Amino acid sequence: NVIKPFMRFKVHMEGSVNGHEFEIEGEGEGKPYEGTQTAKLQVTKGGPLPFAWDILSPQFSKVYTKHPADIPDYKKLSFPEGFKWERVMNFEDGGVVTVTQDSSLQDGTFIYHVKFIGVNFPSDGPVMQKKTLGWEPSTERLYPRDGVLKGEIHKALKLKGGGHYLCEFKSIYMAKKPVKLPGYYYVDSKLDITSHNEDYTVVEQYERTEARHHLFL
Amino acid sequence: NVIKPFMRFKVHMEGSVNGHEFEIEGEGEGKPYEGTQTAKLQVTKGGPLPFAWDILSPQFSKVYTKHPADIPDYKKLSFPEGFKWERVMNFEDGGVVTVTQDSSLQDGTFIYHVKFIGVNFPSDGPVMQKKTLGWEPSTERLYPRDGVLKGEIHKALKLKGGGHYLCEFKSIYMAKKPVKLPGYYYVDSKLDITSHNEDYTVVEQYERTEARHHLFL
Amino acid sequence: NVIKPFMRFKVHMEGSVNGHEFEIEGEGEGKPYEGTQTAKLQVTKGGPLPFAWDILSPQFSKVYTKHPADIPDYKKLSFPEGFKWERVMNFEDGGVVTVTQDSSLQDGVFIYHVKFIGVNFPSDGPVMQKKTLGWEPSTERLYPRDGVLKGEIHKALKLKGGGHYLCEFKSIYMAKKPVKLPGYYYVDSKLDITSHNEDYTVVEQYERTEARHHLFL
Amino acid sequence: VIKPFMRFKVHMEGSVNGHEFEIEGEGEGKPYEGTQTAKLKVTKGGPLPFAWDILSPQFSKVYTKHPADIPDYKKLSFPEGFKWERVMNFEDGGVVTVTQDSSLQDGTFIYHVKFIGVNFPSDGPVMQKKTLGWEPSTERLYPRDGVLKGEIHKALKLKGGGHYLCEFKSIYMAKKPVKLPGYYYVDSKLDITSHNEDYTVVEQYERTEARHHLFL
Repeated sequence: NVIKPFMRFKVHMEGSVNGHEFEIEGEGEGKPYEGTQTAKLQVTKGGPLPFAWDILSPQFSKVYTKHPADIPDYKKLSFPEGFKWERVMNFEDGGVVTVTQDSSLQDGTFIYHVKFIGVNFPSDGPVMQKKTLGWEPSTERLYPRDGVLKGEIHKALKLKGGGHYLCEFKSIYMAKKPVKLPGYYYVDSKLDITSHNEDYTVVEQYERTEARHHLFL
Repeated sequence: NVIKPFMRFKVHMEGSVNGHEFEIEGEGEGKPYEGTQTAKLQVTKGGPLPFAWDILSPQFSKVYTKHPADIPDYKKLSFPEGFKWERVMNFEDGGVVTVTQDSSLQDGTFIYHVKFIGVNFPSDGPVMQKKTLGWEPSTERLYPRDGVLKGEIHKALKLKGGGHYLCEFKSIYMAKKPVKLPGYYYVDSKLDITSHNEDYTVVEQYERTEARHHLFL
Repeated sequence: NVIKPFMRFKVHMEGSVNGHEFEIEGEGEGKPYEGTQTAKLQVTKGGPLPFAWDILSPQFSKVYTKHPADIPDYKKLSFPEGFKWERVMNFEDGGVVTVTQDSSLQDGVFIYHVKFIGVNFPSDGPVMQKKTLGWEPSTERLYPRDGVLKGEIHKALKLKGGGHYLCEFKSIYMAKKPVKLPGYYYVDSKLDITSHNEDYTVVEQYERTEARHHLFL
Repeated sequence: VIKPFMRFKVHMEGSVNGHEFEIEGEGEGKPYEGTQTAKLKVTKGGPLPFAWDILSPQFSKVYTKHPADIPDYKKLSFPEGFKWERVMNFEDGGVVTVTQDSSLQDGTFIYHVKFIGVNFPSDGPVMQKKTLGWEPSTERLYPRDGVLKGEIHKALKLKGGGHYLCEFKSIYMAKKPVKLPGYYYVDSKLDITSHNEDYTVVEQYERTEARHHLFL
């Protein structure tokens, strides 16, 4: 309206982990108002990836998040111009990533451009040894700051022997024009790898994602 | 069974913020299995406090948290012996607190000993200028690690002229005897300052707390 | 042997700060063994830059660092194959940067390729308001870890008026073939902007750089 | 104040991983030559179940050698004195805050220290006592918020070889207005000169000097 009850997107990423460059191409679709989507992703360059696909999986779409009527939907309101998002990921073993992303809309399909640099992963750690088994579901804490929208999450990857490998997300969401800002609130997400080929050069994903107030408010 | 539907506690804190020492005495009570409680705190030494009361309020009782029967209640199970808890608080402007606490059971009443060293608060910041107006409610991500329980929270204090002052909590919970650990889960909390005297040398608090799975699990 | 008493280098940077992309091209030269070098940089895309040049200056060459005989010069020994380096920069106001870099030798001229994503700079901060006036000289603490060379530095940019805007550097240096690693030691650096055009689309740099043991060793 | 040789006395109350302890000690040195020694006894909660090295830098930067062109903020603060505070961030999650009062009583420095260290892995170098002293270090200092601050990238040496890393952040606060320095460095080297078997008695020596950057 311009955001419709079902939209597709196209995604191009250029990325690096521990000096190893790579490029990924993909597409996706889902229900902006219900907060459900999928994506199919292809490692078009730099593959097969010598590290855990899981660290990339959350870089591939928060326009698709269900909102109640009283929490302004900053991300949907940014369109048709759209928004950019940027991120820091801090892993507990020193691994650090920054991400920068541009989200725009062309003939009613979203266009995603991602760049990703990851550094300081230990060579014997769960990322470069490929010991991660998916993300736990997560809860983001968001609020307005500095005229834009910010949010953070304590996330966790599951580990082969058991246990968790932890990572802190800090995100910034920046509309390409003035749009109404919401207050302090939460977004729940559960991202799954629904299927993949042997070496993870083709990967399909599913995310559920919904905004809400704190349950005691 | 040892933890009864209604339980009282007493609390003793010795603390320091920015070189300035203080003591606080208090008491409280509520319902361990419903996850509600209240408490009255009185500043016995080093009052009136030259910093925001808000940074101390969450150091005054997680034995009182509603658990569903499928989430092992580590803290309740630790009694009669009980548990210790420790914490890091990282404020966005450099302020850092560590906290160490002892929780025991004495004649049917909980005994709390707290010690608290906070450092690096800017002199013109919201803590030392007492510009804070209570915490948002909050959600803690917890998980087992290193034979004990740990949890983190992205918290925030409301700011006079509007805005938020952010603070990350990391907590560690240590039973004094072997007790069953839980898995990956959350805890919702809302702490309110229900009243206070003019210079915050006496303050009443109320907290609601509940353990649960992620909403999409 | 392959590293001569005087060498030139060429550098290509693709960067982004707070969603805003740019390219920079340049060439330099110095004396690898004396630890002195200059460079001239030109912004070829996304100019004039909407942020402080100073955050870019240290991404434009530690092969040019003086080394006593008793400290293995890992960077020099990596050649002719060369080495990659990577970096986290953590600014005190929440600005974060990751950098990834490739360093190779082509016809007796060093070739540098650099990518740079900076996120989460406050809109009114020293960086986006261009209020920085060069770096203090600095001392890096280095050591072998995980089969590569790592080093960290507490740096600071000078501010208009007085004062400092602080920045932690963490760096990883990865030789492209097996080379002898040094032990615990330091590197002193002083980087200067020797000249610049009106809008920092053309800028020249000088760095003096020396390795040494701690003065009391 | 400050005389060419002064004594100090120190009382520490600390906690690591929920285990409390008290320590008592005395020390002496040459405040203008930046050398000093100390002798510490664990008076309570010993033998300590964690590595002594995390405690050793909490036992005196008045004894640091200053060139004449860098204001000696800490010396100037007397007889009133200063306080100092610290955060220690260990690469494996261990965190400490430290708070300290330094005052001059009857020609002798009196030190009160409090220390809460938390979040050390049970299987890590601190709680398994696998450390072997600090590397020498270089601290970066500047004025900020009307006081003096400095930071350091420090490292404990490890049994099987290697390093256990720790960032220090210190705040030094004079009890009266005194002249602030600008941007400079402090080198230090702290040694454990002797200790009894289970570290209930320990002797340290530290050499410390302020300076500009070597290229300045």
